[PDB]
Amino acid sequence: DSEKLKEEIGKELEELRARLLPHANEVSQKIGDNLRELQQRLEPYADQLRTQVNTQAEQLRRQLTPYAQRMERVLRENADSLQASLRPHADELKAKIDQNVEELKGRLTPYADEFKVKIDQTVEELRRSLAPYAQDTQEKLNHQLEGLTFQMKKNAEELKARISASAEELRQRLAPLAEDVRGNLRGNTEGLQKSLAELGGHLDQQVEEFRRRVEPYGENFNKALVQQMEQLRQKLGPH
Amino acid sequence: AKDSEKLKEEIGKELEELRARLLPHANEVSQKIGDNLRELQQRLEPYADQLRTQVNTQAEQLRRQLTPYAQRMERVLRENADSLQASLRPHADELKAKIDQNVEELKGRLTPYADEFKVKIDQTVEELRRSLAPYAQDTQEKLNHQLEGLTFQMKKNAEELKARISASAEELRQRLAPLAEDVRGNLRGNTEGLQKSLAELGGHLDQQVEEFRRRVEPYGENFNKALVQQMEQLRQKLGPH
Repeated sequence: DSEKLKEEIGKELEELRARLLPHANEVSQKIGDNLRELQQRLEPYADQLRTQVNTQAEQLRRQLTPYAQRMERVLRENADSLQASLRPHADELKAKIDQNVEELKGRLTPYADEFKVKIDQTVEELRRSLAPYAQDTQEKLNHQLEGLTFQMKKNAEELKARISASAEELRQRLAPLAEDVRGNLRGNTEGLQKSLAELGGHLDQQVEEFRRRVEPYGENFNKALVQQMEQLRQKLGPH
Repeated sequence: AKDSEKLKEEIGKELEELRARLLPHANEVSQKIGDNLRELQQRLEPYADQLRTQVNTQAEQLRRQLTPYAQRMERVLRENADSLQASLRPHADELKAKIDQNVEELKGRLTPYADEFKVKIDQTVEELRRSLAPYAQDTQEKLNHQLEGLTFQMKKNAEELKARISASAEELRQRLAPLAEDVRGNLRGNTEGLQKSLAELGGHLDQQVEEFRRRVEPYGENFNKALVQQMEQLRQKLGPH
């Protein structure tokens, strides 16, 4: 089948060779000549195929390379544009932390001041109710009551000071969170996103620390003033 | 030591004197102080209560005022990511399209050479037949058949060259297309990410194009070699030994 149709090729070639046998040298020479002519004919095309491989591969690069170049440029321009768009909001956050901590402070300190008013009102009434019992030694009564007014008001001033010092600690704890976000405008989008996704949580933790610390103050000082007045009652009253 | 007791008795010396004056009324005075202490509590209470409330209300207001900044910055960041994706997508789509279009242009400019080899084979074999015919008289049919067989074997090598050029242009296409696909997949949701694929893109295109160029460059000479060996085989078979 397949082996027989290979023998036929050999057989026929052997027969052609047998016919050409008396001219084997001439025939070998004519084949050698045609082989050189083949090489000469194929040569410019074999050479140009190699050149065209290099020319085409080069053309394909010159055509495709501008796309990566254009996309690299869009990416850089965008990163600049993003930074320019984000910076104003990052500066406004930093500014609002400071402005809102002062507003918080300013809405809390009036209470400490109002305590000073209620101390004055109460001591003046105490003086009026104690005056009939010390009509000749009113100087001593006044001095002792002025002394009490001072001691009581010093507690109201301490409340105001502790509120202010705690609002300031809150400011010094919130400001770095705004700096961290601002520092990440320069750098990776992931770093910026992590600081932005975590910002709210970190603000809460710090605000909660302030609220936890300042919340007891009002009741604490109310009891302090009461102790002061109760101390006077026990000192001046019966044994 | 123990002189704190001495110091404590010096400070309240005037208070001891005020007490000595109030002594006959100690009960009345204690009562009037107790009354004022209740009035004090009553007066301080709403402010002490409101201070506690306001601490909570203000701390909450600070939180609500600062939160929109992280929210606005997240919005600027997403609007930008949308804008970047919309700016990059046209170029990303055009790169994908040009890879395919330019690989076909490349293929179509290289295959004509293998076809031209088929022309040069025909010309050469026809000349070989003309130069061998005087020696094979009454045997032209054996000569022609053997030369047709040689023409076929030689042209099958030219057709293999055309096939290898096409298969290599296709390997180049299958190596360049994923680079465009990878970029096209990183346009949004991954920036670390897209920044890496974009910065590396040009370099990766070059490496693949160079691999094609390096593989296909020897082909022409290799095939030329093969045709020569075929004609040399005929010379050795038909010649003296």
